[PDB]
Amino acid sequence: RHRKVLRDNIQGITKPAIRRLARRGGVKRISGLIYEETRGVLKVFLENVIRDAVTYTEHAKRKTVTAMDVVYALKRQGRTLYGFGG
Amino acid sequence: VLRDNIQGITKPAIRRLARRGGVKRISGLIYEETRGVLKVFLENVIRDAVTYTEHAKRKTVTAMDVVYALKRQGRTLYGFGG
Amino acid sequence: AGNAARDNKKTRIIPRHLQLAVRNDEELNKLLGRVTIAQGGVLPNIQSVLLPKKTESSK
Amino acid sequence: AKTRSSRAGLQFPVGRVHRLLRKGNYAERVGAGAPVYLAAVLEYLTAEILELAGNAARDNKKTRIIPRHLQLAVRNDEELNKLLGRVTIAQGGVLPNIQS
Amino acid sequence: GRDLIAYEVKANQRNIEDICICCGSLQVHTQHPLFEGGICAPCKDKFLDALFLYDDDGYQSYCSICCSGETLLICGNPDCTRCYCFECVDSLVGPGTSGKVHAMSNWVCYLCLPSSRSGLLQRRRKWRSQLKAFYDRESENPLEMFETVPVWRRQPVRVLSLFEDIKKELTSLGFLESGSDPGQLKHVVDVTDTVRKDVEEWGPFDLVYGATPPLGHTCDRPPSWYLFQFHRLLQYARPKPGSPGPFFWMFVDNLVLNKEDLDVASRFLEMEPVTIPDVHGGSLQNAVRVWSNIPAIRSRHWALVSEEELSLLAQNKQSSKLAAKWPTKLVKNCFLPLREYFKYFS
Amino acid sequence: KDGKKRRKTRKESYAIYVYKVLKQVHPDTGISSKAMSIMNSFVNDVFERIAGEASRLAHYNKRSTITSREIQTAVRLLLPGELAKHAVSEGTKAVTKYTSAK
Amino acid sequence: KKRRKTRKESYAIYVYKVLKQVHPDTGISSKAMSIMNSFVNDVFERIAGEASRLAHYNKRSTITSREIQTAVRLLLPGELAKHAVSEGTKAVTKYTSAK
Amino acid sequence: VKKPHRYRPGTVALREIRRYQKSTELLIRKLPFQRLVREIAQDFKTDLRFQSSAVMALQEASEAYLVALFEDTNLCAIHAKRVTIMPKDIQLARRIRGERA
Amino acid sequence: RLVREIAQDFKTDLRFQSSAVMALQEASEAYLVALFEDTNLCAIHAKRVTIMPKDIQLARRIRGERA
Ligand SMILES: [Zn+2]
Ligand SMILES: [Zn+2]
Ligand SMILES: [Zn+2]
Repeated sequence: RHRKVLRDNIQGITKPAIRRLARRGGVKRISGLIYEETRGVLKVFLENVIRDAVTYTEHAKRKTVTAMDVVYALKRQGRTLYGFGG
Repeated sequence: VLRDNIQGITKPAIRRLARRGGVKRISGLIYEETRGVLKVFLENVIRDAVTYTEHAKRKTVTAMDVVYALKRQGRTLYGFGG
Repeated sequence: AGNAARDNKKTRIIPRHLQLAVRNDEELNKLLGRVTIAQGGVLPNIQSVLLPKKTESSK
Repeated sequence: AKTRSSRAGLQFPVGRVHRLLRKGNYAERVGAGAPVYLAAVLEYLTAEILELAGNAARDNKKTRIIPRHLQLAVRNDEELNKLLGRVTIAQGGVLPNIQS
Repeated sequence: GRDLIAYEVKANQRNIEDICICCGSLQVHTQHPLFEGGICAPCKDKFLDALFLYDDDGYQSYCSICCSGETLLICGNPDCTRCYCFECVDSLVGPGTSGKVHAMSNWVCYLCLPSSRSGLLQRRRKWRSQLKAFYDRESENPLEMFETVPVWRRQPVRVLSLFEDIKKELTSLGFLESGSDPGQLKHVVDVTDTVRKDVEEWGPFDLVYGATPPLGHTCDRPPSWYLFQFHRLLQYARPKPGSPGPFFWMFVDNLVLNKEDLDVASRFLEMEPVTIPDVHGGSLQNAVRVWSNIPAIRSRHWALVSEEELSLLAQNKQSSKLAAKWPTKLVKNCFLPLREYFKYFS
Repeated sequence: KDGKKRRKTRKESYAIYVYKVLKQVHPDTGISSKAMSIMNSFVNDVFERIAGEASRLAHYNKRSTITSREIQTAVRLLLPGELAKHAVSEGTKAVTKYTSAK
Repeated sequence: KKRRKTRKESYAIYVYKVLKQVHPDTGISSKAMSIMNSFVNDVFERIAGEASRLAHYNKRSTITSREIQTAVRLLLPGELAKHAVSEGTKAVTKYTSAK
Repeated sequence: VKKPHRYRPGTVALREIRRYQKSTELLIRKLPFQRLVREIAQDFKTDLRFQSSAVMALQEASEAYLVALFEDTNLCAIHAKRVTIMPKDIQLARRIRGERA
Repeated sequence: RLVREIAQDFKTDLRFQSSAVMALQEASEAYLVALFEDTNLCAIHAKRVTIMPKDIQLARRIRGERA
């Protein structure tokens, strides 16, 4: 209805963003084909976490995804996040 | 006698386990390395497996203590608990 | 497991059949990834670089 | 009126730990010594991380513990790193460790 | 500028050929293939590419007329595959009609209606031959183009399935009528003793389908046999040269032929294969190569799909062979452009 | 005086207790609210770990009571190395103080 | 034997009947039977613990078929979750409006 | 002319490694990451609504996950006698972690 | 004998069941076979076929078990 379908936002993850995330990771030299693979892996990771979190929102009979549903979705995947309420 | 049971794990035993693991060629320094790692993998289980036996006030380490010590470390083993 | 038993010419499911049944399926392997089945073994899957080249030169 | 926190010489609330054990559907009954023992364990695990975070703050010439100080306090000690190996601390970054 | 192209014709008294009906542009390279009017060069290039591209989600990935991504509606009569955007309908026939069209799934599209004059749309007589000329001028590749079959001059499809049954698929796809068995599909398991006289006796064929065995190697016969017999009976079933009759074919390989047999098949069928991957359940599932002369089938292959990953999947599937169903659903979709050629049974 | 303008449910925390422990180990060091949320989530996380481990230790021996012994075995399982060897001494000292404080 | 009387429950007599409904002539060993018993107990404790967390998150002291439904939608991956939710819903609807 | 000073490819690289290992701010831009989260969420449920703290928690977790993945990717690159990470290294890291499922 | 000698350190005078030692052996051999699978992948990635202690250290460092 009144919702334009967002598209091509995987290219919103820019090349210097993956460059800076490789600088924090300690990487000295990055090849040209890193960036598509990194976008793909980040997309699959967000697919898994949002697939859990939207189901936590579904069972709560809401329409708003909270930070607590993100912390539950990550603590279920064995990645316990702090600073947002356990 | 009371020190060389880590060498009771022999060279053909690690050879057969690496053949099952699909390893074509093994260097001569693998056998000292793996005996280390396996030993650590026993300790992290048995330190837990004795501890359940501590809490149950028993002296026998049952198969259920091994299944619970592996389930605690995310290595759930099947076919030993009823 | 009944399909894996029928492939192996056996009318009784052994834990090798449960091992081949779970690990060949991708959703059951995702479900039982961090799960060891006793007396299973592993999948007969050999990498394509450790085999000798059984080919013939075209020239 | 003497609270169970100062009765055991502890700081964490014995009563809150007691009602969170009774609320969390852990067992049918909850012992009297169990929230005292668990409040003592949580107080020791809090005091060790606050000691290491205060030392990391003093090294950084700061009198406020930021989440970078908790990151450096947990990751530098190996037993706390083994305790929190699958735990991400927000606003933390990583260790300044460069390969040789 | 989409409400202006409905103003340049009525008021300025201009020719539809002198305005790009796609993006509203004033610059016209050529004449539009389906309807009377002009198309700017980038939209022209993209429009040709869009037809080649095949989408699992809908009949057309991008819009037919203007080649937009979103605002896709489905054709009412189930025997038609045309899909148009909401902005084309609003711009051309009038505002607030696209919503009405999308609101029902049984709204007769522009090509199925008796009169093709909606108010700002003009049809072309014998358009497919003009369409072939359109491909000939710029598409740089003369892809196999059989005359389109009108709805009024429509024939019951005569199907010859070799080595694999598709009656379930075509029935689900609406090519074969259920409940009544006049025998418009003949499944023939063994064809070693088929002769031209037999095919002539079986009635004239319009579509001959063949496919390789499933991954469990059910039969102990080399897979090239299916290809070679498919070619032979295919040539037998081709209509007499100098006759306006449609003849479609499709041979489908579920990675059971090596690169030698693959080049052989590509040479006889005189085109490169079409590799189709299936929906990822984490990494990769299965893939299939397809030869055919059916429109928008060659562009179905996805450049992202690598050869080495395909070889690994093939060797993990051949040796493991857990599932042994012919992937009917994988090759089910590829017949979808054929919908405008034969009658559909809902 | 103004009072009870916006009825909001009082979400419990451990913030004032972590503040007390920090003033006991560092008499002049402060702490931000973000790090305070991290320490609150840490106390909740380790509380859930030791309570769930003690619940499994109670269920395994067919006992429906969690005493200090189940918490002690949960601490000996969860805390690696010297952390268990000091936390068990601290907890036993606290239970000995609590039993004989009358 | 009145002091030697302790019957441990299992799932052998049920997994055997499900096997005879799926493969009417294929048998099964006792080691594979214990592996299927441990599998049923594992998945039982997974869905029960996950549904208990999903009840405790929403401050509800009751587990119904909705918590088990969303726990199946979380724990089982891919189409397996969809088929398990379909089978569970069909069995509950058949159970409620029966004799 | 030898006036414009230019560095080596092993100086500014190590300088920015030391710069971005000592920093704690977010490295992915917030609004494109938010649009990516909304786009990925549109496939599961329509007409969703995110709290800002939820998107910040997702961004913290995803950047920490990618930094850990590039650490194992760097170890896989050094093990093959190289200083250049390649998609082989990311595939090997996600294979040894057990995330090819 | 290896399991008994490792168990001598944590407590004196244990007793084991046969099923417990067999369960330890099943889990330990499965762990080592998975470890040699990742070891073989690390050996193939360095353009070699022979595994080395570098490969076992790399596989355990990517599994996050170096503690
Ligand atoms: Zn245009
Ligand atoms: Zn139509
Ligand atoms: Zn359009």
